[PDB]
Amino acid sequence: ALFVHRDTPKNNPETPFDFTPENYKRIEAIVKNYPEGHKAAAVLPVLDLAQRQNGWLPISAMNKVAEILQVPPMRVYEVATFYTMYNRKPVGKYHIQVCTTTPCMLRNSDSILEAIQKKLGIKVGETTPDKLFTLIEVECLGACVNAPMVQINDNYYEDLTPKDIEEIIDELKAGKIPKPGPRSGRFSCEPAGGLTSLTEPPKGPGFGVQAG
Amino acid sequence: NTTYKNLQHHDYSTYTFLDLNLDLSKFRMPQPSSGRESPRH
Amino acid sequence: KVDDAKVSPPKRAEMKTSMESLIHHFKLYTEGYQVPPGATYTAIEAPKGEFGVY
Amino acid sequence: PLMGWASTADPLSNLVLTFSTKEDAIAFAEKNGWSYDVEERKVPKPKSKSYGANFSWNKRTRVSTK
Amino acid sequence: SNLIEVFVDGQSVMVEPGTTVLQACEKVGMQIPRFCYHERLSVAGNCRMCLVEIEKAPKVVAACAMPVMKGWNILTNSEKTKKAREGVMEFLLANHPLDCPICDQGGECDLQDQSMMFGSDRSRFLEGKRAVEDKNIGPLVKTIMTRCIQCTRCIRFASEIAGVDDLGTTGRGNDMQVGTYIEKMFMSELSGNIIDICPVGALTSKPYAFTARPWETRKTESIDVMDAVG
Amino acid sequence: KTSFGSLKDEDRIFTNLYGRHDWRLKGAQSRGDWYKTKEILLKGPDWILGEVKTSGLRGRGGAGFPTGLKWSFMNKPSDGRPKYLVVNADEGEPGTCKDREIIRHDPHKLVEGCLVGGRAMGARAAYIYIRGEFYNEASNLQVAIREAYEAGLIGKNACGSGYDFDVFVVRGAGAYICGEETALIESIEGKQGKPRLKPPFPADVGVFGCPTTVANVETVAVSPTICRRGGAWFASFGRERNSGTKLFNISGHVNNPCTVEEEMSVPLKELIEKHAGGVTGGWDNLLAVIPGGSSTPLIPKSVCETVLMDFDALIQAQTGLGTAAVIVMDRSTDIVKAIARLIEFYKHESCGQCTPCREGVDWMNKVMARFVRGDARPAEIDSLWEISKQIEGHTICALGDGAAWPVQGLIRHFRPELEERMQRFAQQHQ
Amino acid sequence: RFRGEHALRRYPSGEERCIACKLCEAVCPAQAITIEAEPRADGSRRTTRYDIDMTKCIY
Ligand SMILES: Cc1cc2nc3c(=O)[nH]c(=O)nc-3n(C[C@H](O)[C@H](O)[C@H](O)COP(=O)(O)O)c2cc1C
Ligand code: SF4
Ligand code: SF4
Ligand code: SF4
Ligand code: SF4
Ligand code: SF4
Ligand code: FES
Ligand code: FES
Repeated sequence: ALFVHRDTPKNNPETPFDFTPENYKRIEAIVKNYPEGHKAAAVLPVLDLAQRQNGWLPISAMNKVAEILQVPPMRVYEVATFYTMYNRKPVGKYHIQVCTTTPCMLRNSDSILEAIQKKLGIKVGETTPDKLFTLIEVECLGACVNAPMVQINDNYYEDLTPKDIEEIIDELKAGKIPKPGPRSGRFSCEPAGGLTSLTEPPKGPGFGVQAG
Repeated sequence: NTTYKNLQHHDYSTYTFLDLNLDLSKFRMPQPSSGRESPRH
Repeated sequence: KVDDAKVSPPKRAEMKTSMESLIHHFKLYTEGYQVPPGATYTAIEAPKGEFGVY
Repeated sequence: PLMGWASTADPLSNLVLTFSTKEDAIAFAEKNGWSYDVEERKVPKPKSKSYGANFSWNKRTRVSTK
Repeated sequence: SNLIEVFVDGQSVMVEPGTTVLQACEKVGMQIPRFCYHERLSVAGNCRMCLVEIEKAPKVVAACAMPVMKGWNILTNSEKTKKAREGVMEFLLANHPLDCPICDQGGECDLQDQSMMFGSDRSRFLEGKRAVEDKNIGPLVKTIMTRCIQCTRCIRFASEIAGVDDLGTTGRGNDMQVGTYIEKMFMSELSGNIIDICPVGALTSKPYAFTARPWETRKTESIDVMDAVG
Repeated sequence: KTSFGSLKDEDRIFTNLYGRHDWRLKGAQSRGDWYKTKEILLKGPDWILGEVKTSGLRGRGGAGFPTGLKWSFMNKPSDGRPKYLVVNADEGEPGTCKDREIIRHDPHKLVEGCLVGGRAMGARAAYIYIRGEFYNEASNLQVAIREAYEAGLIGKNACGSGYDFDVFVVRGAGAYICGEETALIESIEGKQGKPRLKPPFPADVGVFGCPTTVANVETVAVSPTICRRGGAWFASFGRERNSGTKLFNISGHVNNPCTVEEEMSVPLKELIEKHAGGVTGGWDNLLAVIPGGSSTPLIPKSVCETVLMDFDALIQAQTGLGTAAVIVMDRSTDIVKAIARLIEFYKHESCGQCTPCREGVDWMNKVMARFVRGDARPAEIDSLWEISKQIEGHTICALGDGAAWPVQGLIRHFRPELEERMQRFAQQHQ
Repeated sequence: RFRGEHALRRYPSGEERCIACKLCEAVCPAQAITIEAEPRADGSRRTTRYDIDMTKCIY
């Protein structure tokens, strides 16, 4: 979706943009982890540092990363166009990601889509008439083990139902953050049946191990 | 025992990873060099 | 015609909706189809006689 | 000047001769009278380029973009 | 003394070590059809037309960037060799629209010659055929980025020999646009030497653009002037 | 040998599936980690290589190539250029979770595994490539490495032994294709994620130009217990070639879908009805089975009545076995819609080096959309058979073959349902 | 299907139908088709000269 720059100022360098010297010390740690000789490989962590500084990134962020990492910026434009984290459009504060591919659609994701729609109001893919409620549906996030899943900003949410969805949207309006895990009890990815897994606290290194 | 001994990550804010990267940067072998410092230096 | 788009140009509807039709059309009317190296004779029964082409 | 064509006093400019080897070109041009300019033939120069030799550790050949 | 035996169509030939399959097949006279390879550019594995079946290896392997172990038999005229070539030519002609009249490299395209001499005859795939908004590289080079087959030959030449670094891949899937993200002129030295590198008619000369075609014009030897190189 | 095997406890691979004792270097020490391993490292790493090659540790991550032969290729004579170990932890192939629970509960066994692997091949550092979607468990892994360096038993003069070794975490940025063999490597390089060609191997030219290797979470996590447990008695779990345990997880469509450790040889019916609740609607209700994440053709009911969950039986059933999605889907839904959703997934996450996967995934997207709307004649379903015979074995990576296979699953098993959907749209047109 | 006058056409409420692609010169067996083509400032490609020898036409 519009993979050319197409300026529209509040963009179009030099946009006013700069970091914190504390963040520059973070950058020194980041290019201290990597070996010298191939110093330019830290484009992805430095640009994600820019993304978590400013939730959307302008092009002057990419020019600043080119200044710090001394390479021509076209590599940075490649990386910014390539991946999926780097939301190059200006979006709002909180960010809804409704994951649905293979188990998630058959575990009633359309009720989840309709719940997000008829509570939030705005159509899918768009934003809201302020910030902080940008909605996208996405492909697999990895946590396939449960209900069609919700990622808000570095927070996973499983075992969904429309009443819990209304709870989550009400608590976003009140600002209080829910738990970082699923719902319907089961504090981790559990067999919700009758403890089919290991039960007992194990022995350890004590029994017969082959020379160890 | 049937109790969630995690939730230490309950409130890890978005700079905790990078602060921890700064915390773990020292006591480390010197990240070996090879000739140039960059292919365009 | 034949079952080969490398000898005769294809017809109009496929020429307006293909890609291979336009490619074979264009090269078949600029270069023409290539002919393997060989010396043939034939002669058919024209009403005047053996019309031979070598 | 009536049309805008290309008229010429060149009967021989439309000729071209396809030969197998240079020796018979020399022999035929010496046989049929007119002089000739032999320009030489240049091969595609064999170069040694390979993938792992392009993506090494210390050499400056490093594409940095693919 | 540094010789490797390859059997091309039964004929044995000794090859210097470290080279490619393609250099051996061109040494014995075969031209394996190719798009992404070029003798002055480093090799990528994009265009896939280089395929050939070596015996007893059921994966048909790429020959643009194949190192040469000892004792090969390389068959360029087997069955699945021809099937692989017909397949890749069947895939390339979807997202490259009908422009061979109004194109500028009609007489000397590469898709057209290789689609005659290697490709198919009757296509498939009714719908499709994505479109790309055109770019503005510079007022010396006319650019239509719809005919681009994403062959990835211009970017390697830019980043190696030109070094101007204003060309890049963008995006994923079918939607991979080759060009400048940031609406900037590519005006440098040898910027005119991209119109002959680009193997399809997507990058052409600006002032020449719509005059002639490569059959009416006749060739003549001449010398580089206004320079000291020649 | 074994009478087809079943579950057994205290010979389980990892402890603490959920909510056990603590999360601590001392807690893992009490459970059996970090235990006397200097004598493991100083018995001789070539003995560790012989232990791996003798124990028969099957490689994981959707490949099936053996671990021992690969790490035997990882014993190149050392140059000035060092060697790197790279632990992939990207979580692709929906029906995915094989390492999220591990990397949250016990990362210390992964740390000891990559330490043993780095001493095994003369490596010097272990880069752990985590998917970027995982800030919480990534920070948990960071606190694990923090406590490991704070105890100081790894790092420099590690385990009381003169062998330095470090462990780093590099985040992803969200792509299925980062999980592969060499697009991983160039994702470390700072370039955009795109693989390289295979006959120049990553075991030969790898991370920036050093010979390196890449392994899955599960193989590295079992790798300390392969050293500190019984050789060939780990191989007492299952059949001859495919041996050891595997995380068989129903992610998807049963009552209470979940994850269990099981042996290699296990009946699929026992796996479904005896380890994850029950089937929604009973055993008669289920339409089909997919193993292998999502890079694998589907399996109907009549095949899976007898074919137990094993690599040899699944490859003879024209399928590849992977992780966490060994699941059924119901008769009540459209498996055509599910497969077209999977093709939309493979379109949304793919790079465009190879023209075959790009153009073929384009064609299969539009054709499967027209099949969900039933908009063709059976020449088109045979055409889809043609395109899946031509994509197979023409690409760089394995995503092209992984996109080719579900078409073949649908055609080989659910032909008359396709015919009836096309006849329904024929009656709608008529 | 008689072959007569050598007339051109134009689009329905539109432009000249020829786009100067020289195929008629490439198949004209006595080369009566003579084309010299130039574009214009609009963007669409065009001609300058499109001529036929009625001597050399053979229908
Ligand atoms: C298409 C593709 C997808 C892959 N996805 C994953 C994945 O989700 N997680 C993972 O850890 N490895 C993944 N891998 C890598 C495999 O684990 C592969 O076996 C690896 O390159 C070597 O690991 P091994 O030690 O198990 O042989 C993937 C590889 C390919 C080609
Ligand atoms: S690039 Fe080739 S195939 Fe494309 S329009 Fe031009 S001549 Fe035709
Ligand atoms: S612009 Fe031309 S050279 Fe560049 S990728 Fe496209 S077809 Fe290839
Ligand atoms: S098959 Fe597709 S995703 Fe894989 S390397 Fe080739 S172009 Fe990229
Ligand atoms: S150049 Fe000739 S063949 Fe082409 S559009 Fe014009 S009249 Fe037709
Ligand atoms: S001779 Fe006449 S009918 Fe024949 S191609 Fe030429 S202009 Fe057309
Ligand atoms: S598909 Fe929704 S979590 Fe993997
Ligand atoms: S020649 Fe282009 S892929 Fe080998």
